[PDB]
Parts: sequence; C-alpha cells; structure tokens
Amino acid sequence: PHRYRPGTVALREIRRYQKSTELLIRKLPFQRLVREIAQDFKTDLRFQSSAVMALQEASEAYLVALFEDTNLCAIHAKRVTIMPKDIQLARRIRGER
Amino acid sequence: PHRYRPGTVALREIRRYQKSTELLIRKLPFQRLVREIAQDFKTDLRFQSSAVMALQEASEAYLVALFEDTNLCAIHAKRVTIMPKDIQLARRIRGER
Amino acid sequence: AKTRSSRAGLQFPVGRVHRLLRKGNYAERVGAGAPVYLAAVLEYLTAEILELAGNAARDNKKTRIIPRHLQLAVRNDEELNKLLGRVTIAQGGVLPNIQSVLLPKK
Amino acid sequence: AKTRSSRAGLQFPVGRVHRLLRKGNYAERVGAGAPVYLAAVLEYLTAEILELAGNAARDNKKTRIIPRHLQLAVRNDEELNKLLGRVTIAQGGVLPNIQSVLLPKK
Amino acid sequence: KRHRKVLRDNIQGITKPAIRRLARRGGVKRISGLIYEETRGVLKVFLENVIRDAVTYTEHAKRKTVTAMDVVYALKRQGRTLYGFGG
Amino acid sequence: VLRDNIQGITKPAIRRLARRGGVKRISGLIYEETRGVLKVFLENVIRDAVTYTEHAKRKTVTAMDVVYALKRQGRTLYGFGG
Amino acid sequence: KTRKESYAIYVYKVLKQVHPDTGISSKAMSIMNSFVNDVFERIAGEASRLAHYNKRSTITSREIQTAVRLLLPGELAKHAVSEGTKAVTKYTSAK
Amino acid sequence: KTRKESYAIYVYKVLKQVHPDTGISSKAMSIMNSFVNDVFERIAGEASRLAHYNKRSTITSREIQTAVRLLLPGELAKHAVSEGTKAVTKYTSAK
DNA sequence: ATCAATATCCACCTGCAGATACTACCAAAAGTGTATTTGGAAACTGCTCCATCAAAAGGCATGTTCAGCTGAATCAGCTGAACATGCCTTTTGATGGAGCAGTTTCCAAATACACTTTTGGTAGTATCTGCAGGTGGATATTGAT
DNA sequence: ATCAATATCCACCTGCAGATACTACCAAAAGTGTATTTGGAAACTGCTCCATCAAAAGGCATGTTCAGCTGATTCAGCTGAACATGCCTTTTGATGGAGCAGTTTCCAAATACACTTTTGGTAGTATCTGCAGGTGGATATTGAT
Ligand SMILES: C1N2CN3CN1CP(C2)C3
Ligand SMILES: C1N2CN3CN1CP(C2)C3
Ligand SMILES: C1N2CN3CN1CP(C2)C3
Ligand SMILES: Cc1ccc(C(C)C)cc1
Ligand SMILES: Cc1ccc(C(C)C)cc1
Ligand SMILES: Cc1ccc(C(C)C)cc1
Ligand SMILES: [Mg+2]
Ligand SMILES: [Ru+3]
Ligand SMILES: [Ru+3]
Ligand SMILES: [Ru+3]
Repeated sequence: PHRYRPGTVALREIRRYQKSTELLIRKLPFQRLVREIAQDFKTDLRFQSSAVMALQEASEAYLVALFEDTNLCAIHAKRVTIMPKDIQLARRIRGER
Repeated sequence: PHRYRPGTVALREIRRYQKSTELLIRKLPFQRLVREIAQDFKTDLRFQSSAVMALQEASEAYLVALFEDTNLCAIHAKRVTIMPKDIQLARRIRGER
Repeated sequence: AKTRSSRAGLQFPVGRVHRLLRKGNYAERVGAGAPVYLAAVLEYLTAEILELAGNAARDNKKTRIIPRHLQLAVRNDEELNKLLGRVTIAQGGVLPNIQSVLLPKK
Repeated sequence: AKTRSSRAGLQFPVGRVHRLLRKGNYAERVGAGAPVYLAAVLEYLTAEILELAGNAARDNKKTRIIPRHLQLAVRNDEELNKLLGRVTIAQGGVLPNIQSVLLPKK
Repeated sequence: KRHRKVLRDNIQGITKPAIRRLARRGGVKRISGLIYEETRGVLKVFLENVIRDAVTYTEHAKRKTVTAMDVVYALKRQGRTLYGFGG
Repeated sequence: VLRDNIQGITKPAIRRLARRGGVKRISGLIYEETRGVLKVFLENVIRDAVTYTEHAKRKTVTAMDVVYALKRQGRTLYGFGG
Repeated sequence: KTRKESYAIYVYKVLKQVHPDTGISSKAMSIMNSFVNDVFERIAGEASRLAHYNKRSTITSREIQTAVRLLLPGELAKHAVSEGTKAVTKYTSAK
Repeated sequence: KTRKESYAIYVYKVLKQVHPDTGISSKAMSIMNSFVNDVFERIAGEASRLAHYNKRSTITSREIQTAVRLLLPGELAKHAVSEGTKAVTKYTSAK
C-alpha cells in the first residue's frame, strides 16, 4: 500500500504539462461546443476543420494565461488554492469587465 | 480638544475627490518632470501648453484607475491598506509587467 | 441645388463624410450610400450621448453640458461605457464609488 | 537584368513588398525606398527569431525547428516577447515556471 | 438532408480533468471545487465573442462555411492574434 | 535645496489621486512606487510623442503629437484635437 | 489662417433637437468632436479591412453595416443599423 | 488552382544563412509566414497614419523608419533601422 | 540516516509521415525603357504663442501622538488530492455531395473633369449670460463624555 | 443618553469668463450637368473538403480516504492618520523672440503605359530522412520508518 502526499502529483503534472504543447481539451467535445454556440447565432453553418482548431488553440491559450493570472491572485491572498474570486479579480483587472 | 478618528478624513476626501474633476498634481512640478524625461530623447525641445495638459490629463486618469485596481488587490488580500505589492499585482495582471 | 444631408434627412454632413472616406485610403472606391449610412450612425450616437449628458446636466442643476456631464453619461450606461472602455474624457473625473468594506461600522 | 533585391543586398523580395504596399491602400503614392527599407527590416526580424529558434532546437537535440522552439525563442527574449506580447503561437506551449511558494517543505 | 441532431449541454464536454490539465499548464497546484463551473462560464463567454465575430465575417462574405480565416480575423479584432492558420 | 523633479510629485498629490481612486489607507512605501510607475508611463508616451515631433521636423511637441502617442499606447484621450 | 474643420456645428444642431434649452462648453464640444472622429476611424478602418478580406475595391453601406455590428455593443448596434438603413432608404427615394 | 503566395522561400534562405544544418517544420513555417505578414501590416499601418497626420500622400523610407521606431522596442529598433538604412543607401548607389 | 515503491532518464530502434527533391511548365509576376504629372523640399517671413521672470497667492514639509490595522501564532473542521476501479466516449481511417471558388459576359455604378452655387470657418466687433465663488444661517455628523 | 465642534446644506447675490450672436467674405468645398472607366452580381460548372456514416485506443466518472489547507480567533506591536502654520514653492500675469505655419516655386521622383523577361508557384511522380513512440534497462525522487 503506497501514497504520494497531496501536492506531489500536482507538481509532477505541472512539470509535465508545462513541458508539452498538445491541446488539453478533447477534440470532439470541444467541436460540439463550437457548433452549438454557432448554431445559436446562425443555423445551417459549416466549419472548416482548421477553423475549429484555430478556436481551440486560441481558447486553450486564453485559459492557460488566465490561470497564471488567477494563480497569482490566490498567492497574493496567501493561499495556494485558486478560487472563483481569484478568477474574477483577474478578469476585472484585465478589463474583461 | 477635538480629533477625528483615523479614516474619517480619509472617507471625506474620497467623496470630495470623486465629485470634482480638477487635476490633483500641481502644474509646475509636472511640467519639469515632463521636460526632464523628454531631454533624454531630444535636446532643445519646446512644448505646446495644451501638450503638457494632455499629458497631465492622461497621467492622472491612468494613475486614478490604477489606484482602483490596486485597491481591489488590497481588498482581495483582506486588507484596507494599499501596498507596493498590490500595485505590482495590478500591473502584472494588466500585462504591464 | 439641395444637400445630400437634407435628402437623407440628416444633420450630419454626407458630403464631408464622403470626402473624408476618399482621402483616407480606406479603399480604391466608395459607394454612394456609405457616407449616408456612416453619417447617420454618427448622428445617432451623438444624439444618444447628448441626450444622456443633457439628463446629467439637469440632475446637477445645469443647462450647460460640461465634460463631467459626458463622463457621467458614458460610464453610467453599460453600452456607451463598453464602446469607450479604452477612452479618457479630459476633465471628466470618476463615478462616486466606495468599496463597502471601507465604510465605518454601524 | 538585376532584381531590386540583389541591388539592395537582400534575400527578402523587394518587388513583392512593393506590390503588397500598393494594394494595401496605405497611401496614394509609394516611394522607391519604402519597400527596400521594409523588406530589410522584415529580413532582420526573421533572422533574429530564426537564430534564437535554431538554438532552442539545438538545446533539445533537434534539427528541425518546430512551433515549440519559436515559442521558447520569443518568450525567452525580452524584446521579441514584448513585440509579440499580444500574439499566440499555435502549438507553442508555455515556459516552464512554478511559483516559489508552491514548492515542497520550507 | 434528413434530420439534424439536437445540440445541448455541450459545455459539459469541458470535463473536470481537462480543466485540471489547463490549470497545470498554467502552473496551478490546488483547485477548489467551484473552479470548474466558473471556468465553463468564462470559456463560454470567450467562445461567444469570437464565434459572433467569426460568423459575422462569414455572413458578410455570403458563405455558409466558417473559415480558419474568419476565426483568425475575429481573433485579431479582439486583440488575441493567432499565428499558425493563415494569418 | 537641490532636489529631483520626480520628487515634485509630492506625498499629498499622490494621496489625492489615490483618494479619487477610492483608497482609504496608504502604506508609506506607495509614494516611491507610484513615482516609479509614473516615470515609466511618461517615458513610454513622451518617447512616442517626441518621435512624432522629430518626424515632422519640428522642435515643439504639439498636443497632437501627444494625442497620437496616447492613441497607439491604447490610452485614447478626448479633448485635445484629432 | 488655414481653415480648421470640425463636426462642432452638426453636433450643435443635434443638441438642439435633443435638448433645445441646453448649451455646451468648449471643452465638452472638443470631446464630442474627438468622439465623432474616433468612431469615424474605427468604422472606416473596419470597413477597409472587410473590403480587403473579400477582395473588393469599394466600401459600400454593406461594409459600413458589418463594420457597425462588429464594433458596437448589442443594442447600440441594432439602433445604429436601423438609423443607417433608414437614412439610405430615405435618400434613394428622394429625387 | 489559384496561386497562394508566401514568404516561405525567403524565410528558408535566411534560415540557411544563420543555421545551415537546421530545418523547419511546415507548421513552424506557417507561424513564420504569419509573423512577417503581421509585422508588415503593423509597420505599413503606422506608416499610413503617420503620412496622413503629416498631410502626405507618399510613403517613403522615412515613413517606414519612424514606423519602426514607433513599433519596435529599443534594441530591435536600433538594429532594424541600421539594416534598412544600409539597404537604401546601397540601393541608391546600385544603379 | 535505511529500505523500497515508483517515477524518470537515458539509450537504441524502426516505420513512416512529412519533408526535401526535381522536371515540366506557366501565368502572373517583376523588370526594363520611354513619356508625362506633380509632390514636397526648400526658401523667405509673419505672427502666434512659448520661455522667462517678477509679484502675488497658498499648499505642503515638519514631528508628535496613538487608534486601529496588519500579520504572527494557534487550531478545528473539512475541502480537495490521491488512487482504485468499472467502462463509455473519443479517436482513427475509410466512403457520399453541398458549396466554394474559378471563368466570363454585361450593365449599373463609381470615377473623372469641368463648371456654378452655398456653406461653413474666421474674424470682426460687439453682444450676452450661466455659474463659480462668496455670504448667512439652519441642520447633520461626528466624537467626546 | 447629552453636548459641542465642525462639516454640510440650501438660499440668495453678483461680475465676467466664456458663451452665443452676426456679417462680411471669400474661399474653398459640395453640388450640378457631360463623358469615361471599372467593378462585381448572375449564370454556369469543376472539384475541394465538409458532413456522415462504422471499428479501435484510452481517458472519464465515481466512491473512498485522510493530509493538510483555509479561515476563524485572538493579540501585540508597528505604522500610517490626524493634526497646526509659518515657510518656501507654485501660480498669476507681463513681455520679447523662436519657431511654426502660410505660400509659392520647381524639379527629382512617382505614376502611367507597353513590350520583355524572369520567377515563384503546383503538380506530377519520385526519393530521402528526422524523430515519435516502442522497448528494456540504469538511476533519481519520494515517503514510510
Ligand atoms: C430618437 N433617437 C435620437 N434622439 C431622439 N430620439 C430618442 P434617442 C434616439 C435621442
Ligand atoms: C453571460 N450572459 C450574457 N451574455 C454573455 N455571457 C454569456 P451568455 C449569458 C450572453
Ligand atoms: C431601451 N429601450 C427603449 N429605447 C432605448 N433603449 C434601447 P430600445 C429599448 C429604445
Ligand atoms: C445564458 C446564455 C446562453 C447562450 C447565449 C448565446 C445565444 C449568445 C446567451 C446567454
Ligand atoms: C431611442 C432612445 C431613447 C432614449 C434613450 C436614453 C434616454 C436612454 C436611448 C435611446
Ligand atoms: C434592439 C431593440 C431593443 C428594443 C427596442 C424597443 C424600441 C422595442 C427596439 C430595438
Ligand atoms: Mg442551440
Ligand atoms: Ru435615446
Ligand atoms: Ru450564453
Ligand atoms: Ru431597442
């Protein structure tokens, strides 16, 4: 019977993910979400497959950068745990509101 | 023998200053600082009167707004006192760092 | 002779807007309605701000619109504020606003 | 029978750059030196990035520059990082970077 | 074409583990349980803004297909320029 | 009484600006921090404005030179031309 | 000496329709002028971009309309669009 | 089968100059191509505005030069200015 | 420290994806040359409006005092990490057509050029007034007790 | 609570900075009539690649467990707020002169047009090679003890 202490695998994963460049969201799920949002704007649309890839690259880079900012807001508050209020602080300072 | 509590005059000023629109830095000090900085870029420079005003309008608006974000950063960390780290967090998230 | 503004029922100069588009290197050519449309849009938006700035003047017991009235107008309207979100109105000040945690205890 | 590129001592294409300037409607007229000067700046910047990207490839024991190397290049260089501060390199990932307080012990 | 499957609740294909990964790449060590819904919300806003603009370019061109280029131009408008897809 | 120009941006004036920004309590170290931030702001904008001046073969920084510098730095200002 | 143009009088004409008893300071007028110029540039700029993306030599009201949608927030866009289409209709029918 | 142009071969020539044994993936090339287009448009844009602000109908190497100083940060600007000046001087004398 | 469970780091290999190659060709380029148009530097100069400075105004540098904030220490409760476990969903590879995108004809529309009419910026002189800044006194707020 | 120091409120008055009003004016746009050039919808159709179906690769969902994080409580001590005004820096206003801006000039350089050549792209069919993803095998890291 064996166990890593909480935080050990987490750090392992940080090093792993910061090392690679592959998209971290599953392709089909992400694609359904795009098609749904678009359909709500306009019916009977097609997407070139690189259009979807573009969005996905853009969305993952947006979300990763937002998490670094969020992480900095948590750390500022003397925590190591990101919370919805950290994200909200980031987005307000970023002028997304 | 009458003394206002810490923060009373602080609140009073916030209301006063959030109501007016005058520039809150003295014109002369600001003008010298402008010319000084400009000197490192080109010598023998003159400035229109409205050029210096434009610069003052912009620098105060910038600084006023940054104190808003900074104030949010202090509050996030459960304080009511702005510190250099709060300005630093604000500038970092704004992507000025 | 009758101005293209009056033809289109507009206070905003269709002629000038037409010219400014040409000598702006926006495109090789400029259709006949584009200045009309563009000028209407500008008249529209002007009126919107002028109305709300007027109202702001009223509130503060004034008949002369000043920058402060334009600032209160723009930042108290969600849509105008978003359009001018990276814009500074000279001599506008800010909206009275104090974070509640900073208020003294009842 | 000489190209303007060889005349200026450039790999980048002055003719092309001249053509692209005209059709982009940046101004009525385009001076003869403009495409020359611009093609050189472009060449300079692309040499700068390829140098640095080449090194990142080499540091990874790779012979072929891929988007991760371009990202290492740009983000590790203060000036290219700023010039491209609002740009995203598809398939570039991020810089390894873990905040101190996050590490084990004391 | 006969029949055209209903799309609903797809926001949920953005799973807990996928969001954890993005946090990791972003250097996050510990993640409160509420982050996941908040992230879905934020992602959805980001996507609407870019899709709206993208679809607008598509319609202006009188097309039915959203191009890589429609997206790239929408990304540029919003100050999130993308390299890798023709722009 | 020899003194840097940056120091002409005094404690009380920085305190006023903070106040308009809704700030109640202010750490002592803020004042030097703020001056730093202000100097970087002016450098960036002035650098760009002067560059417009030099281009126009003038020796006078015009309001328009400043207004254009502000626009490109993402800080559009209204009320001084253009 | 050289004539310095301005939207100042048209802004002033519109002021009167909207608030016939209300005046405007110089500084406020100058702001209003910046506003029109700024929005002018944002709209023309986007329109130029559109025409280029679609290999067209002309900026038509279609380009201005799409420009307006892209640039204006929701409700401001819709009205602006309706004021624009309105002005073109009226303009055409008029001899 | 319309001809789609790119800076690919020029990027490749320059790549050979600096790293003679190094290759580039097509994706990396795509990004290189986007980067040149990006910088091109940004310098052309600044040059455009600049000319207009100065009531000029011509974009000359002087306009490009100022656009470079406005657009690029410190050391990249200094060096880019050298290279472009060098190319123009050499271009002028080469006929 | 000692032991050991598990991740990590090499090294070496091998199919094959995707990259470099090459031979044919060509349309759209870029180049060359000669003719005609003009933008903008260049030079003189007139009048703002900018630097400078004396006198008049008034905001701030000073140090002392202590309220109340920040941050360290301590702790219980409980959230969120780790991991085992069962299996559903995505990924990968191979077959039909909507629509994109490339060619051409043709007029509806924008350019151009010159002409003739008015509008809008300035300046001139004067013409007018909304309100910032001051008074007075009534009432609210804050803080001591 | 009460009491009093001071801030805040409203009303009314007043001089003038800064607003609207005005006519000449003339010059420069904007609009009107004639001839020219050009763009892009519509009609048509090759053909890329998008949507939509079945089989294989592995990531997701869920429950359990307890480590350690968060956030409450308390508290000592440090640090920033408030305070009074003579004192020194900024503001207001007075006046030469730099330079910016208006104007005219003329030519080097740019546009235009018309053969003439070169080249950058693709396409067809081939040919090479970096490295991703598999294996096993040797060394670090981690956590119990
Ligand atoms: C119509 N439009 C223009 N103005 C008058 N009314 C009401 P709003 C919009 C201001
Ligand atoms: C929040 N709400 C309003 N709009 C923006 N975001 C996402 P949806 C719901 C459209
Ligand atoms: C709010 N409502 C009334 N008017 C102004 N705005 C936008 P629409 C609906 C017209
Ligand atoms: C909440 C919600 C969900 C979808 C949309 C789309 C139509 C933009 C808007 C709000
Ligand atoms: C059409 C309209 C009418 C009033 C307003 C303001 C008063 C909010 C805006 C648009
Ligand atoms: C976009 C919109 C919203 C509301 C109205 C009102 C006048 C019904 C109109 C347009
Ligand atoms: Mg739907
Ligand atoms: Ru309205
Ligand atoms: Ru929604
Ligand atoms: Ru409406």
